[PDB]
Amino acid sequence: SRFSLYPPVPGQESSLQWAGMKFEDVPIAHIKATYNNTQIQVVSATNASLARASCGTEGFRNAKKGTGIAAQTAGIAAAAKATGKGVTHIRVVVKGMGPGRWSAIKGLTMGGLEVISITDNTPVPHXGCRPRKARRL
Amino acid sequence: QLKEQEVLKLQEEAKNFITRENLEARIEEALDSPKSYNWAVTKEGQVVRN
Amino acid sequence: PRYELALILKAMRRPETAAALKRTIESLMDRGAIVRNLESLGERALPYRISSHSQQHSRGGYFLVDFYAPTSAVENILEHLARDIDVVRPNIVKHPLTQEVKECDGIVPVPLEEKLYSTKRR
Amino acid sequence: NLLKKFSIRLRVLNGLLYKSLTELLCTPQVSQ
Amino acid sequence: IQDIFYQEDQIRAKFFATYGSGQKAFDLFNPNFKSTCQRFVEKYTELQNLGETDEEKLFVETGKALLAEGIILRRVRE
Amino acid sequence: SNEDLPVPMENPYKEPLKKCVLCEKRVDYKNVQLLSQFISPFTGCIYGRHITGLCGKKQREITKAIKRAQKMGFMPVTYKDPAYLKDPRVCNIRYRE
Amino acid sequence: AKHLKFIARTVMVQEGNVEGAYRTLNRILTTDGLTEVISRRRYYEKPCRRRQRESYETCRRIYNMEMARKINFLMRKNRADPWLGC
Amino acid sequence: KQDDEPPSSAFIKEYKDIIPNIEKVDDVVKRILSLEMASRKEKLKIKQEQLMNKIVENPEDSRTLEAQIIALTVRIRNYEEHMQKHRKDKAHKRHLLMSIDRRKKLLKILR
Amino acid sequence: VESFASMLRHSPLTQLGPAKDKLVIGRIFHIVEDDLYIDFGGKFHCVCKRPDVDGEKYQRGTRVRLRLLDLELTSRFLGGTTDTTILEADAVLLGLQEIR
Amino acid sequence: FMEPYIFGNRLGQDIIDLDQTALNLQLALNFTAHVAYRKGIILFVSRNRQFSHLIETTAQACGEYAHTRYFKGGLLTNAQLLFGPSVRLPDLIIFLH
RNA sequence: UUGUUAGGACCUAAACUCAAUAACGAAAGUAAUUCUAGUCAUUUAUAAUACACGACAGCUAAGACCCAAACUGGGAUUAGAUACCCCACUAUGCUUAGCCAUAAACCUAAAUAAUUAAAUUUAACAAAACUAUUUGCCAGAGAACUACUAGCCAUAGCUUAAAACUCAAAGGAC
Ligand code: FES
Ligand SMILES: [K+]
Ligand SMILES: [Mg+2]
Ligand SMILES: [Mg+2]
Ligand SMILES: [Mg+2]
Ligand SMILES: [Mg+2]
Repeated sequence: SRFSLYPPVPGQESSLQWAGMKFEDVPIAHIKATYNNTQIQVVSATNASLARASCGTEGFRNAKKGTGIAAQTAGIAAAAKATGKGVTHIRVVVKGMGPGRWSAIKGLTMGGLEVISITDNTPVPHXGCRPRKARRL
Repeated sequence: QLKEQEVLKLQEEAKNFITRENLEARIEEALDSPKSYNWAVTKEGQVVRN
Repeated sequence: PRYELALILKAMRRPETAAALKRTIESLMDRGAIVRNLESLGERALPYRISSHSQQHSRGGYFLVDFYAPTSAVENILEHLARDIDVVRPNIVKHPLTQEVKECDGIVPVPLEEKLYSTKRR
Repeated sequence: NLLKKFSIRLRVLNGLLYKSLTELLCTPQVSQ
Repeated sequence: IQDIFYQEDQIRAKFFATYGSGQKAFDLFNPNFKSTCQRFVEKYTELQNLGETDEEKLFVETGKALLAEGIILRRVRE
Repeated sequence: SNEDLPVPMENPYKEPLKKCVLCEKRVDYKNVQLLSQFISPFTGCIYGRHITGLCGKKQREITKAIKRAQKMGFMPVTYKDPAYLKDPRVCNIRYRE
Repeated sequence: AKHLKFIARTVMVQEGNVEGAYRTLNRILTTDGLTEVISRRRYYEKPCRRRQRESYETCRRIYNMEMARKINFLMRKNRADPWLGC
Repeated sequence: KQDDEPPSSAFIKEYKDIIPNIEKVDDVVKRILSLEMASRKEKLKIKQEQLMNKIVENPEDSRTLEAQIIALTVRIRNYEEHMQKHRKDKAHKRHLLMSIDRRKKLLKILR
Repeated sequence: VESFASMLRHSPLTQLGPAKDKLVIGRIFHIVEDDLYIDFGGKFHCVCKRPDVDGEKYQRGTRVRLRLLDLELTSRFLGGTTDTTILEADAVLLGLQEIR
Repeated sequence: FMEPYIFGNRLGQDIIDLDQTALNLQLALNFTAHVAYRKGIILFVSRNRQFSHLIETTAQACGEYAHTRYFKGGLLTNAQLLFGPSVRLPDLIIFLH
């Protein structure tokens, strides 16, 4: 009789529904937080684009394009386009480990969207491609 | 004595080996009865089969 | 020697699954093997999507075949099963029972003194 | 053994050190 | 340096493993204190003088003799 | 000489050495329920012997069984199967504060 | 890529506490060592340097744990002076 | 090649003298305990035993120079077969040349 | 006259065997605030805390009950050729002994 | 250098042979008496603070001297500077600790 | 171009966690899984003019090519950098056949059997000290990982290795 951090299991029956939607149906908010630009895309559970935003599209430029407040603005902008399209609940898959990793999730909350879960999909190779050489500075 | 027993056990076990004659019959018995190799231990080291 | 086959089969109806297990076990015999036992583990969802013979698979039937065969037959068996269209993934290993659980008294304390000399000296 | 054992450039170093230390403090990597 | 182990220790080790320490508390200030375990080892020795050669016989018989004396021996596996 | 002199012998009160949870228990690549007890629920990563509490021998046995199971189509790699989340906790690891 | 999506590295938000979910997810990804892995995997670390570091980290941990053990072994002896005045 | 190569129907060295005593054993059981269902290491234990009987006066003793030389001739001929397929195996090429040198040393002491 | 070897064999401390998780009777000889120094007949005294219940009862001379753990607390640390001792024993105070 | 005097190891605790103690204590007490008989100065020395008052009380009872406090460097090798030109040093020092 | 794809193709390259482990191998080196072959007895130390190996980098021929990348080109920088930084791309790192034989190839510890006492820090710092045995090597410094000679699929190389000359120092730990 307690809350479960673990997400619902696909292909099973659960009592958790948000706005009369199951977990597999709630749209997904894909946040790619890189060290320079934070992009955001919201899609339906059928993989159809609904909203898109990024620090660049808001109008930030060069170094300012990669700050916390820049991603926050991008998240609010993505929310507004999604809210118009008919989105109230989002599943936040946050790829990347950049500065606007959290701020983009905070902007989406400020914009009127309700996050029900937070996933992480940062690429972690299991042995992969040789990274670039260390910078001598 | 040990080797004689081991040979005798294998000869007894060889009674139930699969062959072309009983292949189809043995296949259906396996399908009817699934097996499980899963079990878990506790902090006390006790098996906990479900 | 004694080998344990781990045969994941395509998810099918029992009539076709039984035909798949008869064709497979017959191949083992045709390669000079002596099949000892056949076990089923049930149909289940694969841990990930396995793509075999231009088809993606999410569910398969898990089966075990215990058998004896010469050391030279292991290669031929896996080659033949990989060409079968109802076999998701065949894996032959040496039978676990041939390996016997070792006997352990307990955890003997290793001193820290002898853990820092190793890390530093080499 | 163990007991005994135990202008433009400054602009680049000042900015990069800030760019990196901000990341270290945004996660529990240093400490919770 | 010689490890000091008397022959009573073989008996005492079994007593602590089977019954633990006697519920009565040791008094190490009395020079002639007789603990529950020390009485067990005195009776176990007496039976062994009679000529019993089986350790199991001496262990269960001693428990019966102390039970007659009224000592409360609890065979606590826990 | 003296009857009361100490007698050489092995320590009667010697305490038995401490065994691991899997001591003298077969570790098989098909027993995914036991294997899942030593990985992370979120990442599926194998825990170290300072977390699992296993000895050197059994730590290597579990490691070789997880990799074989993961490679043979029995066990997932990137997470723990949700069906084994209810099993007992053997690993000294608390994600929640 | 072949696994099921939304099972791995997924936390669930409790009562709209979106910050608490994120802060827990970070503690997970750090306890599992993914954070250090992603950071170090940004640039190539050469095998000779990797061994020197992992050796230093091991020896550093052993030294801190023993020093912590000694500080805790004498934690009880730090009490009011019983023999004050002598 | 060599005059004698163990047949596939031969039993392994563990049960070589045990199966004959048993009154009746199945064909399958004989096949499981034959050299067909055994590793190459098992087939070499049969080759060595044949050579010890045919050469050594006391085949029960394996610590004599003649027995040690026979043990190294089986290994040397095994490594040579290995190296005929694994032409670029440098660890076993060292094993082959070191056994040849070991045999020469023992043959010198025997002489 | 009894020999030292006989005295040691029949000594209460020799009968106790291992001192881990044993029960013994101690006597309070020194009190500093809520810390009780208790002599249980060994080489080193132990130091316990005054229990919340019946705190006033634990006065000097009061005989108590204890559960021994170690007769001397000692441990070797890295870079040390000898063990470090705090000249103290370890015990858990269980409560007053009934005079009866 | 103490192993000669140790009767043995009773489960980790060294035991001191009380027969060697009796012989050695007999010699030490006899020596301490002849020095006291000849009117020599005897100084009791200890740094154990539990027994500081007992040892000072003993020295006072005997008629001798006690130093249970912090020992100043040079007290004996540099006594003339510390105490005066003609200071008479102790003829015997008894180390209770 | 970007993001997403529970879409298709490809199987190039490298092997997270485990590894807080200390295993294997003569050394170099070796940790994704499975199977096959496989390490083993000479008393022991002691070998070249012989045999077999030998990280990285490099050459030869035909392939591979995800990513990295000397170099090269474009962009910045500065009082100016062939620098450090950014982008693009190559030799190359990979494979299969041949060659090259070099590392601080160092645990800077030759390999073995001892002993822990000789009232032995027997300089100091490293890694407590010391004995016996066998081989290799060393004999102030620069000249000199040089000249010449000889061997070698190497041709600026590799191994071997002086003299004149000039000085009263050179060198090591604190
Ligand atoms: S302690 Fe026995 S196998 Fe781990
Ligand atoms: K340029
Ligand atoms: Mg490949
Ligand atoms: Mg094999
Ligand atoms: Mg290229
Ligand atoms: Mg010359």
